Amino acid sequence: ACVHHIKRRDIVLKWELGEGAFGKVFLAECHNLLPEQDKMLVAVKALKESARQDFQREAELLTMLQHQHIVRFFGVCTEGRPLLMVFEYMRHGDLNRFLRSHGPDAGEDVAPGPLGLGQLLAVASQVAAGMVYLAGLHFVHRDLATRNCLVGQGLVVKIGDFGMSRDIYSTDYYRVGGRTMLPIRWMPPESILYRKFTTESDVWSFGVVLWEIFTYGKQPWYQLSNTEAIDCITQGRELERPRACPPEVYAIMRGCWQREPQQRHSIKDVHARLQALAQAPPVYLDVL
Ligand SMILES: Cc1nc2nc(-c3cccnc3)nn2c(C)c1CC(=O)Nc1cccc(C(F)(F)F)c1
Repeated sequence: ACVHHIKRRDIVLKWELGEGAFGKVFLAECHNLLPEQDKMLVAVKALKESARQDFQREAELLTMLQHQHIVRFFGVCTEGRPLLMVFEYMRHGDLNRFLRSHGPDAGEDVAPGPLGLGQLLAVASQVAAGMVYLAGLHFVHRDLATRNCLVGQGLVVKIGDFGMSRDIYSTDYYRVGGRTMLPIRWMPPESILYRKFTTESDVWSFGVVLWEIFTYGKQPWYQLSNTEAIDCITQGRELERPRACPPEVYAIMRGCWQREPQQRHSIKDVHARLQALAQAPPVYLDVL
């Protein structure tokens, strides 16, 4: 267990942000954590409840993951219950809420109104860069979706994996038997039929995140029931190009949605294509 430990006295809870089945999330002041900042804000997950094994296991993984575009783990408070995981506080919450709150249907890091192509591409670009880092570590995510990404000051987007997600977005899961929840709207046919998850099922999910990003957080197949969508995805039927989405981008999506996992573009490729675009000049983009 090679996990940075934090003293409970150094953590002062301010108030709750969110609930999950495995814990509650608080904003907290943390002291003497970063040397530049003798004080500073974090988010703290108290463990609720087999559950303590999970927490130890999550912590170890969160320490190992280190990347500009994967959520940032400060360490744990094991001294006295409840157990606390401490994380970087992301001011703008989850990319879904953020996307919904700056899309046509509805300050400091963002202009008023619909995000423009340039911003949309910078987001997709950041989520792609994260997914490079995990495919690097041969780490299969299995629930990649905008709800599972946070936005910070500067529009820094980071990938995590939340349980607040299975509770706030009950509707993004299909409950099968007792206690299992499947993000079926985000899964490839091989994940659904054979129940096989891989890097290749992750890049399928990336394409769906791309569609989320350019639809300003609409749910994939919102017009379908969970069984209508399973029919739809197994039967090979692809999501429509969103209004705000240039054909050149719908192309990167399509490469994520090849029926045959092997035939899907690598995430390094998709990243390359999107970063290219995100950093192309307004004159190049303005005619996409
Ligand atoms: C559970 C959780 N909940 C969280 N809420 C917040 C949060 C909320 C509001 C504002 N600012 C931050 N941050 N935050 C983190 C990092 C985790 C850990 C996690 O994301 N766990 C995790 C587990 C497995 C895999 C991964 C990863 F691979 F995707 F990174 C993350």
